[PDB]
Amino acid sequence: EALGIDDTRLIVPVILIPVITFILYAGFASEQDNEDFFDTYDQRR
Amino acid sequence: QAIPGSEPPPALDGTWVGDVGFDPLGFSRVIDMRWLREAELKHGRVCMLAATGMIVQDIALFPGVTKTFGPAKITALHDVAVKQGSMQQLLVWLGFLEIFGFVAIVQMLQGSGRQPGDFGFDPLNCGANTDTLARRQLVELKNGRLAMIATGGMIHHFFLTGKGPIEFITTL
Amino acid sequence: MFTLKIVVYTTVTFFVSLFTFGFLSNDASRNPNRK
Amino acid sequence: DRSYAMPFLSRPPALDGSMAGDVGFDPLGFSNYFDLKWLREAELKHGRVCMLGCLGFLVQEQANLPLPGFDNKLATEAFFSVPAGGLWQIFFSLGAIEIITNKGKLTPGSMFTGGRAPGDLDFDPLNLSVDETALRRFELAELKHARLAMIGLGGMLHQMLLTKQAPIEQLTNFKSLA
Amino acid sequence: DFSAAVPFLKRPSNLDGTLAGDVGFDPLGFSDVFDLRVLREAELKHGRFAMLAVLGFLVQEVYTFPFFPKMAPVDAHDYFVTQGGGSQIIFWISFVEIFGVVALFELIQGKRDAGDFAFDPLGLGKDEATLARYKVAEIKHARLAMIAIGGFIHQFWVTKQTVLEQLGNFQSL
Amino acid sequence: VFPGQFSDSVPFLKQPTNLDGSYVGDVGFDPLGFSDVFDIRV
Amino acid sequence: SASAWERFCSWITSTDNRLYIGWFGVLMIPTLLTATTVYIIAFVAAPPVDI
Amino acid sequence: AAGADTAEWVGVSQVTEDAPGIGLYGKYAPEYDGPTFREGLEYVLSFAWKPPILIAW
Amino acid sequence: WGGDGWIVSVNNMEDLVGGHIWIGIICIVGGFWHIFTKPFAWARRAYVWSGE
Ligand SMILES: CC1=C(C#C/C(C)=C/C=C/C(C)=C/C=C/C=C(C)/C=C/C=C(\C)C#CC2=C(C)C[C@@H](O)CC2(C)C)C(C)(C)C[C@H](O)C1
Ligand SMILES: CC1=C(C#C/C(C)=C/C=C/C(C)=C/C=C/C=C(C)/C=C/C=C(C)/C=C/C2=C(C)CCCC2(C)C)C(C)(C)C[C@H](O)C1
Ligand SMILES: CC1=CCCC(C)(C)[C@H]1/C=C/C(C)=C/C=C/C(C)=C/C=C/C=C(C)/C=C/C=C(C)/C=C/C1=C(C)CCCC1(C)C
Repeated sequence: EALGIDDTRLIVPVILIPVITFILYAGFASEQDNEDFFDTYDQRR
Repeated sequence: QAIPGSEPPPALDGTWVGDVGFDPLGFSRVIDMRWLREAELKHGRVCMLAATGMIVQDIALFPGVTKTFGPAKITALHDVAVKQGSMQQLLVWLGFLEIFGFVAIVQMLQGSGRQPGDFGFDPLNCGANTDTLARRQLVELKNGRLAMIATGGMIHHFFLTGKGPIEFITTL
Repeated sequence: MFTLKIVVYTTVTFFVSLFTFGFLSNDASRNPNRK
Repeated sequence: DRSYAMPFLSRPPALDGSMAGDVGFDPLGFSNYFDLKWLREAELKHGRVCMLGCLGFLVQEQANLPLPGFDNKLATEAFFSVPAGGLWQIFFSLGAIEIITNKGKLTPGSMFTGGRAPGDLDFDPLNLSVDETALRRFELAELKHARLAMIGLGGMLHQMLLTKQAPIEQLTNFKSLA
Repeated sequence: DFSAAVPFLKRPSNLDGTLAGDVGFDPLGFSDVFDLRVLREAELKHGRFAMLAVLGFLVQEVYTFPFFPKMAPVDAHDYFVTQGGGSQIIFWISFVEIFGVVALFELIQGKRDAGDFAFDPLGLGKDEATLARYKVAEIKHARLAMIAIGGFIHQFWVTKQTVLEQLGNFQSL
Repeated sequence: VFPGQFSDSVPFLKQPTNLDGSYVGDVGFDPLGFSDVFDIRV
Repeated sequence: SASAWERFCSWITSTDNRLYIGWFGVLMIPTLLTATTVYIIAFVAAPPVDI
Repeated sequence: AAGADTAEWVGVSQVTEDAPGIGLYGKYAPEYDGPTFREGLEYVLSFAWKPPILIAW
Repeated sequence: WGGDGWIVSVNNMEDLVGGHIWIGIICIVGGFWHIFTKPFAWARRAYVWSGE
């Protein structure tokens, strides 16, 4: 049983919720600069 | 001038075959004139051939066709010939021709220079000169409309009575 | 028992998704020495 | 200043007539409170999904792939008959398509910030709609087909849910409700 | 300035006489308080419903569709409560009057005439004199049918027989 | 039948844009315009 | 001006909250509250267990 | 090499320009500068909790 | 958990060898992937790029 899933209705939230969170995160990331930097971390937000 | 009370659409301003100003609903206001005239000639020619073929079918059949198709005409003939593959062959080859007809319509609408219904099919140079060509255009359009109404009449007569054209008009 | 299971799966997925996409959101920049 | 679709209602302020498919049909005033680019993008996406969906509804019953679990003319039951792993693979592939074709701009506040027409996903392999008037005619045709396909997909799905019969088969075997 | 219809009552201050059927009849004075445009909208819609209902009663008594069972119009209401056709009818009425709400809001804002949905598909009324005459006839028929539909329903309730059936044998009780 | 320039093979279709006639076997037969979308050499 | 997710991340990682939440707190707070609730109720009134 | 970029490869349609629904420009993409998405959701909610119905009477 | 054991419960050598084939294929494909690519923008924002 993959991910403890025995009913196919359980897959709907497990896949769906990360999609919506990724949509919000993708709006955030599209707001960003997204070019390469030479440093230990990116100070641009 | 067809209907004295009303007026023709501004697309109907002469310079077209059969233009008697008859378009009360206003199809030419929203549809291009070339597409309309091409469709009119296509429907007219299809109905001309259909009516003549139906008359011939109710008069005399081909040798050996009654053994397979039986005593079936019009709609039963179609229902048997779709299973036989005759209508399938007709569909394939006529759609193959309509591919070239389609690109002809496209080139007409984008401005190649051809007129609606002009496929260049003039064997024996019949009616290719002077005012005879325009008279043949008018005759073709009027006879196409007449054959359209007649084809509808034949189909609905077989729907109502179950008899062919030449036997319905003699057995009222 | 299935309704409770799907509610729990939805809640766990929601909070784990928030965690995962929050630490992906340039967490190293969120320090007082930035800029 | 009455709308063309609703002669008894005034024309919506955001529906001037420059956008394609506009006959002034916004009775509830969605364009006054939502981005019209977002609304048109959603309308076109729904309509394209529904056009392909109606095509699938008509095709699946007459022809199906020769695969186990792929023999079900009723598409609603075919959703549960096809293995779910392939359905989720379809879901993730379409999600990747959505990611790529929007350049990672998915929220309403970021989708049109880079500059993009609503529904313009850069898909014209035949290089059509270079002509502006042809572009307008094709846009009107696309919108009319989108709305018609949304309505048709809804109707066919509801009829398949109720009568348990696939389309055109339902037309040839018309069984009225009890 | 007394009322033209009621000679002992003053003419209501909001009934100038420009509306169709405005004869000055308003004893209780609902036009003094509530908006006249909304009241005319309600009057016209009540009347249109009642006219369709009276014509429907006549037709249903004289002819029922062969795929529907044969019965009286009034007790068919419960049959279509159970069957589901009445739910469809009120569903589509609600769908039309969802936009009716927007039309009423525009009427409140003053950008629409009362009862004017611009529904003239056959082009019967285009001349202004004919339009005014048709407005007067429409409001008179609306009032007459508003009375008549209640008459039909109550006569069926007391006599247990339909309209033309009661006109057949006039039983008095 | 009507005056105008058309293809040698099909008389109701014009000569295609990229079928100039330099290549052999070219009777001007390209109704769907495959030569307009892709290169004539390929 | 910022996106909704950016404002959510600014609130989660905010130093102005009385108790700091953070992304680890996103996982921590509901888990610890669930454990606390179940522990309190099971310590007060839970039937005997066949250990 | 081809591109169909010659000035004859244009789309065709039977519909004239005078038919309703045809816009003025090809791809307009209007500038919004209006109420936010949250305010739009609040408006859709006000469809439910304050419809313009009893304001008539 | 008990009765399932995740990947500790491999109970035959066929699964072991087949999944080692899978691991080798995945590792080689990913190695060429990392030889020929540079980290994406989300990975560049996510991680700290230092030896420690
Ligand atoms: C864009 C683009 C391209 C392209 C493309 C493509 C792929 C274009 C595809 C377009 C498609 C597939 C359009 C499909 C529309 C379907 C509709 C409207 C269905 C309506 C259903 C109805 C009315 C119904 C119904 C019914 C109901 C509800 C009840 C039933 O009892 C009865 C019934 C069945 C009648 C190409 C490739 C050319 C290149 C170009 O450069 C760019
Ligand atoms: C509930 C229910 C149903 C129902 C129902 C329905 C729809 C019931 C409807 C009942 C209605 C519409 C009654 C209307 C009565 C009107 C009257 C008395 C007007 C009198 C006017 C006068 C006297 C005018 C007087 C006058 C005035 C003022 C002005 C001029 C002078 C004069 C002419 C004298 C069903 C059928 C659906 C079934 C369901 O299971 C149960
Ligand atoms: C089947 C079996 C029997 C016995 C032998 C055999 C080898 C065959 C065995 C197994 C075969 C196979 C195919 C094994 C595959 C194992 C795999 C895919 C292991 C991968 C584990 C992935 C892990 C930890 C991911 C860790 C990354 C995390 C958390 C997140 C990092 C970050 C992101 C992306 C989100 C926010 C937080 C942070 C830190 C910025």
